[PDB]
Amino acid sequence: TLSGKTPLFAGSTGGLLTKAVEEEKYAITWTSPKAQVFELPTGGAATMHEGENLLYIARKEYGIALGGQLRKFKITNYKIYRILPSGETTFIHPAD
Amino acid sequence: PPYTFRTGWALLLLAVNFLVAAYYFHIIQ
Amino acid sequence: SISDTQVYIALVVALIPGLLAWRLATELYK
Amino acid sequence: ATKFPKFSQDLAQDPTTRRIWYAMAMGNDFESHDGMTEENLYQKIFATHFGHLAIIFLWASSLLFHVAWQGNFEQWIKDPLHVRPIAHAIWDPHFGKPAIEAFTQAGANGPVNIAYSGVYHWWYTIGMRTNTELYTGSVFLLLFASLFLFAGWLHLQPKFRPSLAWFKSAESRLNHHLAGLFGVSSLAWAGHLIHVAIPESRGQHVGWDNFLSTAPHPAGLQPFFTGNWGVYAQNPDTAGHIFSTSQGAGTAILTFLGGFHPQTESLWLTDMAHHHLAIAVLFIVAGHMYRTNFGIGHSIKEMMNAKTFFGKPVEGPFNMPHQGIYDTYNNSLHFQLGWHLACLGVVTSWVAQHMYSLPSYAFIAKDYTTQAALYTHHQYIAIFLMVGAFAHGAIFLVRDYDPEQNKGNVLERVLQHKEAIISHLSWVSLFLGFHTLGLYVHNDVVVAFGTPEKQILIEPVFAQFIQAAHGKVLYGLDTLLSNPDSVAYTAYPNYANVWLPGWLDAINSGTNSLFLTIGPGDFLVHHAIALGLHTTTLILVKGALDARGSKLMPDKKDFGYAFPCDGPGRGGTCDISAWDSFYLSLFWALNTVGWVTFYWHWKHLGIWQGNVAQFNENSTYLMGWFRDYLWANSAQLINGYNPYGVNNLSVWAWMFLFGHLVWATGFMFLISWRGYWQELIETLVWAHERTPIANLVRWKDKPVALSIVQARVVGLAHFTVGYVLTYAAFLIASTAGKF
Amino acid sequence: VQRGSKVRILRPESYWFQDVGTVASVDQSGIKYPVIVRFDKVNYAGINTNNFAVDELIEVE
Amino acid sequence: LGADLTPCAENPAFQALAKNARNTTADPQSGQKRFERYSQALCGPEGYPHLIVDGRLDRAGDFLIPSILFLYIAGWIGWVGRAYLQAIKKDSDTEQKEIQLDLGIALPIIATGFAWPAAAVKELLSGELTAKDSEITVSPR
Amino acid sequence: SHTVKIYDTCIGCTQCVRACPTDVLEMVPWDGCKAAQVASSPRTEDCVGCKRCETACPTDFLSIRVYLGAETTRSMGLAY
Amino acid sequence: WLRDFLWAQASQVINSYGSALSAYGLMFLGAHFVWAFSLMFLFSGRGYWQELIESIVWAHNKLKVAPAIQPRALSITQGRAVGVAHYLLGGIATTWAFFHAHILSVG
Amino acid sequence: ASFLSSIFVPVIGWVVPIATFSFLFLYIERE
Ligand code: CLA
Ligand code: CLA
Ligand code: CLA
Ligand code: CLA
Ligand code: CLA
Ligand SMILES: CC1=C(C/C=C(\C)CCC[C@H](C)CCC[C@H](C)CCCC(C)C)C(=O)c2ccccc2C1=O
Ligand SMILES: CC1=C(C/C=C(\C)CCC[C@H](C)CCC[C@H](C)CCCC(C)C)C(=O)c2ccccc2C1=O
Ligand code: SF4
Ligand code: SF4
Repeated sequence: TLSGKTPLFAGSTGGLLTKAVEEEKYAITWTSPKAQVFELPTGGAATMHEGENLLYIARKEYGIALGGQLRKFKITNYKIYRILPSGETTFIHPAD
Repeated sequence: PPYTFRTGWALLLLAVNFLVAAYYFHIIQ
Repeated sequence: SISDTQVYIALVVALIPGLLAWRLATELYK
Repeated sequence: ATKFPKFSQDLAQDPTTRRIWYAMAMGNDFESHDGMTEENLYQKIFATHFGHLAIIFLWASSLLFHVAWQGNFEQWIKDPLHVRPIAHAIWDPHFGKPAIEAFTQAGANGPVNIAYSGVYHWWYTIGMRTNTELYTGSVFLLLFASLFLFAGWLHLQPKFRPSLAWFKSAESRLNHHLAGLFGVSSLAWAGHLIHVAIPESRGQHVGWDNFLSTAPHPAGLQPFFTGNWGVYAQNPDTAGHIFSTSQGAGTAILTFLGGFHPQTESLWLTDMAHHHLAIAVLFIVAGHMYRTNFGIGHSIKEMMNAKTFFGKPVEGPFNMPHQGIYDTYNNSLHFQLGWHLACLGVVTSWVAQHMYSLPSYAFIAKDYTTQAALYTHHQYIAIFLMVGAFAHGAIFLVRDYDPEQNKGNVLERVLQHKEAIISHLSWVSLFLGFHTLGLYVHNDVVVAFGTPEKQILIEPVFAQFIQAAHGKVLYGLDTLLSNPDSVAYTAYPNYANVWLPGWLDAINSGTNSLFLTIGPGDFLVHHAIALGLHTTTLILVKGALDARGSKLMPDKKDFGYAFPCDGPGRGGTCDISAWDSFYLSLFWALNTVGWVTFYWHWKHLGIWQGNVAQFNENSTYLMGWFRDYLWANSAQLINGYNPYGVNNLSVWAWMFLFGHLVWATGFMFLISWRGYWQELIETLVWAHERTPIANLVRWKDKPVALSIVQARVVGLAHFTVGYVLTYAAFLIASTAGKF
Repeated sequence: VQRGSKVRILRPESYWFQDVGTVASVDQSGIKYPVIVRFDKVNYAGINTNNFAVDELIEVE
Repeated sequence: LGADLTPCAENPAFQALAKNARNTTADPQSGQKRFERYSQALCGPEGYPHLIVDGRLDRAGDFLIPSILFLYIAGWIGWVGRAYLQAIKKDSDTEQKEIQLDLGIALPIIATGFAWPAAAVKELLSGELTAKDSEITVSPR
Repeated sequence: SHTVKIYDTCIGCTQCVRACPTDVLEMVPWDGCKAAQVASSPRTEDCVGCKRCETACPTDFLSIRVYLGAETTRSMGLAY
Repeated sequence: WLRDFLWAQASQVINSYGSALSAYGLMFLGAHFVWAFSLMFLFSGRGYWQELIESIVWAHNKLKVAPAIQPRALSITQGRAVGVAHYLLGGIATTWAFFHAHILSVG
Repeated sequence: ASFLSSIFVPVIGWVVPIATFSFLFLYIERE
């Protein structure tokens, strides 16, 4: 499974769409040193937890654009999965 | 080289340019 | 102008290329 | 994952709406279809060419049928100089009662459209007199177009389907098409004039019933075989010949007067009969030149690959390497298509240049709006045929061109010095533009300051000469057929200038468009035309020659003909492809033909109204173009509908505004580009999945914005349609409202 | 060649085709294009150095 | 003659424009002295001088005289600008001297080049005017 | 998807791998160049045609090239 | 709006030659020019014009007038900025010269 | 027989595009 905490924001209109039910859906996990404010690629500001986090994103482009934003927080542990609607979770980032 | 075949036809065409001007300058009638 | 009869001959004769245009445009593929 | 489009699996696996649009612009592109082989290509193009050929005869039959059934052709015979022709009739339910009364015109029962295409003048010239011949020729073209629709179906069936070597037999097309398609058809039309049209020109009916009984000449084909051909040029139609009557008639069928008929102000029908007869002999002789299966004639592949001029070794014909050009023309279809559009594009404008000055149709020089439309029509047709010549010539260099087969020849040597071609083309475009715009603005400031004598006015003394070297006394140059002591005037050994007494009567009258009087206003516009031809050629040649790569982007051949860019890298590459140099040129090509048709139209509005002094004073500075032509002539047009009522110009007043709107719409696709619009559609995709009742329905194809190459097509389409419809509503109604 | 030798370029896809360069360093084993040539004018990318093969160059000094 | 060109001194249309002269400069007779010099030109039916770019030596003041006067100047604009770009190529900066003019080098180039027809033939006949085509960058064909 | 061709002229600069935002590119060891690694594109079904990878490559002319091909959902950049 | 405003009120701006409103006649035409000139920057792209300069730098390389500062086409953002500055200049100056010559005559 | 305009023009105005578009929409959206 994935088993991560969800960051603190009041919901967006970006979020996830019908593709997350139909074609595929991605998800990025990172283990944070502390709680602080970062940005969502969906739009707006949020607040990460301490320890393992989780953000269900729409495309793979979002998680690597987010992972560059996490690199200036000394967070180089982010791992994107590919969650198919049949339940098939595929580890895609990194390659190993 | 002295380009004989190029300058041979350029001087032929320029002789046509000068012949029509002779009609326009009334040199030949 | 031309008579009212002659217009209907022109319409019936025009079905002959109208049939053949449908045969050519479907022999050239879908 | 659909099965549309059939011709592409890469497009049919597209979830977006890009699948729909790229089916349309790749459908007739037969060369990029899936699995298309070489011999299957030619066999499909050949049967498609029967499809476009049969559209033309079905088109030309509706011109005959809608005139025979809804026009006033038989009422137009009685007086062609005042009876105003009729194209078709209007059935528009949306009309109001003052807009049925305004279009009930030309002596008709219902609303009719006044024909401004001049097809009554062409049918009246070639012998047709009543509404039954128009209907008979209409029904014949229904059968003659179905004879080609069946022929294209027949030549797709497997043992009736031609092989590959039949298409690449180029010496046998040139013998059959020159002798038969060009020569016999010119011979047949000379048979139509002599048997039918010239006797119909003399009040003597010759139809299908009595053409086998009646002879065109009372001599009757006995002076043909005996060699006494001068009997055919006996007593012609005199100078008092009233057309289609027996007054002042003649018996001659092949005559060589030259000049114009004195009433209709058209060419003599006996001159056209000896013309198309002489053209026919020159082409049947020309069609017996090339080598076919009869072991005789010239061979083009041996004419290209020849290296020896009478023992002297050379590089080829004219000592120029033309080897491999036979395998370059004939193997490629874009080299052929790019070539023949240049050939057809030259002659199309050449048609238009010789039909206002040399009218060949009865009473067409006095029906003004039909003559102003036929010039501007075949000029814009000649524009696209020349832009597509360079366009399909540049598809050749990307796709079909092979430098190894074409190594060392003349087409390879152009690609070496291509930076010298584009530089000297860039020079003349700037050398003309810096000094032609400079002299209009010089004349604009000088007239504005109230001292108009300081204008820089140049007489066109090099085209003054040619009109006087063709026989115009009006300038007093006194040379070369205007000098009556000249060797060219007298034809000194033989004295056989038969055409010349009739030519000098036509050119020395001020009542026709034959070699119009030119002045300093005509100097600046021909150099403005030369600005437009060398600049449109600059864009097209540079896109043709740089189509295979250059410094900013090598290997452009790997990306095909139409690709958007190569990114923002290297400073950016927006509009870099060879398609994009097609694209920029059609703004210039529409521009230049604006200049050649604003200048055509306003010189003739002085001739048709008797005011030649308005053009010659005011066409030297750019306010007189703007005021006395654009501003002053659009007063009849724009008052087509006002709060007082309507008249018959209200379509052209509506189409004029319609053209200004399609033109302005096309700017939206060109100033604004794609990435603004994909970020706008992604908010409409959001607010459709959230609306509670309207999300019962949902798209099958995901909505995406138009691609980069696509809205340069769609942007140029709204631009070009609006450019055409605006001027075509101004050309007609400013002329058909003044006469 | 050697550090300071003016060479010329024959690679057609290169920007400095038929232009005069200056060899900055030559490597020993790998890459197949082991010659660093410090050019004097810049390409569209803004750089002025590139790697070239041994047989690619024409020495002019 | 010419043609459609009577002389301006014979035209009643030109003399009608003579009676309503507008003064160019604050000179009160600048409208009048303008037309005594335009009397030798060829005014057509309108009363405006039409120039003759033919090469006729009685109409040499139209285009023959200003063409010689122009081509001496505009070639000298480009000859000086050519000789300065040859000079600053052999310097240390070579791009400072392009936007920020080396005035101590530029002014000897400007004052020298007035005999450029005596100059520009000497580079031509010695072949120093042009460059070898094996030394200029070209596009891939 | 698109097509990412990597020629043998690059130097292992790792500027193209650190610029492709869908992480198509990765470095594999290769005894040719001085840095002893070449860029490789094993995941070209994720490439969105961005041409950030062509912008960041030093070598003249470019060792990496993106050929724009058939456009599926992952290469159109559609969140829907 | 076309008949009674743009066509009918422009009869004082284009008929103003030989009078004191001559400059508004010249700025009316001169601003129609600069407006139309701006479309060369808006419609076309940068990558065409960089290719064209490469064929003009060649003829400048041949006669040894090669500039040390290399010519480049205007950038993608600048070609948009030039095309909107020349657009707004010629479109407003048309109206500037149209409002004046109409209202300095009927007022 | 000018009444044929009342029966060909509404068919080409209304019936011909409705029959064409409803064929093409079901043909392009056909797996
Ligand atoms: C004598 C025999 C003969 C004849 C009559 C033709 C005739 C034709 N062939 Mg052809 N062909 C022949 C033998 C012949 N071929 C042989 C032996 C081969 C094999 C080696 C071929 C191989 C071949 C191919 C592969 C193709 C043709 C095509 C064509 C058509 C040309 C297009 C067209 O209609 O233009 C008509 C042109 C004219 C009538 C002359 C126009 C002259 C200029 C342009 C205008 C002059 C008109 C003048 C100004 C006045 C006009 C004014 C008036 C309209 C008001 C035409 C029907 C093409 C086609 O469309 O297929 C159907 C095609 O693709 N042919
Ligand atoms: C007889 C001449 C001829 C022939 C056989 C061809 C044939 C071809 N051309 Mg070519 N071309 C021609 C003339 C010709 N062209 C001319 C005259 C030009 C200059 C304008 C061009 C410019 C040109 C370009 C630039 C390209 C081609 C391409 C092609 C190929 C595919 C065509 C295609 O995809 O159609 C698809 C058809 C369309 C998309 C039609 C859309 C445009 C229509 C006409 C707009 C009409 C507007 C509207 C209906 C007006 C309504 C008015 C109302 C509002 C009042 C095909 C080999 C393309 C290719 O890739 O070659 C392999 C290509 O890139 N041609
Ligand atoms: C009186 C007003 C006037 C004005 C304002 C201009 C303005 C201009 N002219 Mg023009 N010209 C005029 C009168 C005028 N001309 C007359 C009366 C003639 C007839 C002799 C010419 C002939 C002429 C030519 C032949 C050329 C110009 C060019 C130019 C432009 C650049 C000139 C320059 O010095 O660039 C600075 C100079 C250089 C960068 C290099 C020198 C190039 C010069 C102009 C050519 C001389 C070389 C050689 C001796 C002659 C070449 C052969 C020639 C006979 C074909 C500029 C817009 C040039 C142009 O259009 O370029 C696009 C150009 O080539 N003009
Ligand atoms: C040193 C000055 C100089 C010289 C000698 C030349 C010479 C040449 N140019 Mg070039 N050019 C120059 C500057 C120069 N150029 C500049 C600054 C530009 C940018 C505006 C251009 C833009 C240009 C184009 C677009 C074209 C040429 C072309 C040409 C050739 C034909 C002449 C012509 O058309 O003039 C063209 C002249 C102009 C377009 C305007 C002239 C530029 C200014 C007014 C003159 C420069 C004077 C200089 C700044 C003075 C510096 C003095 C120094 C001591 C500080 C010829 C090789 C043409 C060609 O390739 O033909 C084969 C061509 O198409 N050039
Ligand atoms: C392409 C040629 C063409 C065109 C554009 C027109 C145009 C017109 N016709 Mg006409 N017509 C033509 C040929 C043509 N006709 C022929 C050959 C006949 C004889 C059968 C007729 C018989 C006819 C009648 C009896 C009537 C019209 C009417 C009309 C008008 C309204 C449109 C309509 O209802 O169509 C009517 C269409 C038909 C009756 C059948 C069409 C016949 C042609 C051959 C089909 C052509 C299809 C075309 C080639 C397909 C390509 C599509 C293209 C977009 C790719 C309009 C002026 C009506 C009218 O005048 O209203 C005031 C009317 O009552 N037409
Ligand atoms: C308006 C616009 C859009 C959005 C427009 C879209 C997506 C289409 C708008 C038109 C809709 C689809 C209706 C089409 C109706 C047409 C008037 C006629 C259609 C009939 C033909 C297709 C036969 C872009 O995506 C775009 C992209 C790049 C450059 C410029 C533009 C651009 O200008
Ligand atoms: C013309 C044009 C160019 C080329 C235009 C350039 C390079 C600007 C050159 C114009 C100025 C006037 C040249 C000035 C050169 C010298 C600095 C001036 C010499 C004279 C001095 C006395 C000032 C582009 O690069 C471009 C890019 C993208 C979209 C549209 C376009 C576009 O329209
Ligand atoms: S392709 Fe470019 S980024 Fe990748 S290794 Fe080669 S030079 Fe470096
Ligand atoms: S397509 Fe280009 S920008 Fe996008 S990931 Fe691949 S290499 Fe990087």
